[PDB]
Amino acid sequence: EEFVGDMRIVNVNLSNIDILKKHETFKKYFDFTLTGPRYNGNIAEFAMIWKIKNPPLNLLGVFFDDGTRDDEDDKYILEELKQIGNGAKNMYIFWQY
Amino acid sequence: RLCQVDRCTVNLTEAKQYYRRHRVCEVHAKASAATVAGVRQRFCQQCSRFHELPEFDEAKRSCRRRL
Ligand SMILES: [Zn+2]
Ligand SMILES: [Zn+2]
Ligand SMILES: [Zn+2]
Repeated sequence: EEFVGDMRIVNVNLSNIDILKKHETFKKYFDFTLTGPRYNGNIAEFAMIWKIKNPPLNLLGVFFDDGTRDDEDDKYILEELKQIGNGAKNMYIFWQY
Repeated sequence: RLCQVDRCTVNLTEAKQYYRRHRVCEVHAKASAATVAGVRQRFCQQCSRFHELPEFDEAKRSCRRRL
């Protein structure tokens, strides 16, 4: 398993983003109306809004399951997001195919 | 009158669902202070709610509670 401090990096593969609409855990945090992969600055409904910078082809989103962090569009590429967990126990990275 | 900040006339209808749900616009969610119901408050990042400034240490984005 991949770790940054007490935070586990968890890669999740999905056949499409629509699968997360029925995921008991993730469904409240995604904004399914948004174009391009987002990360969350906090834990609240629809919180995954911050545009990940220069995302790879298949990145669908990032969810930090705890903590708060800097919340800005087109600032952090995926590799940098791994460094701003700030108390998240898991960083879920959602991929297609 | 959807953003909780007194006199904020931002149309939250067209904002992301997060802002519509928490009755705060993007700028007011990030302001170090704003007048909410006549009181200097800050939008707590960790709580997604306005608190009075005494509930924060200095310029911290989240209140003193360690969640
Ligand atoms: Zn909420
Ligand atoms: Zn406002
Ligand atoms: Zn708070």
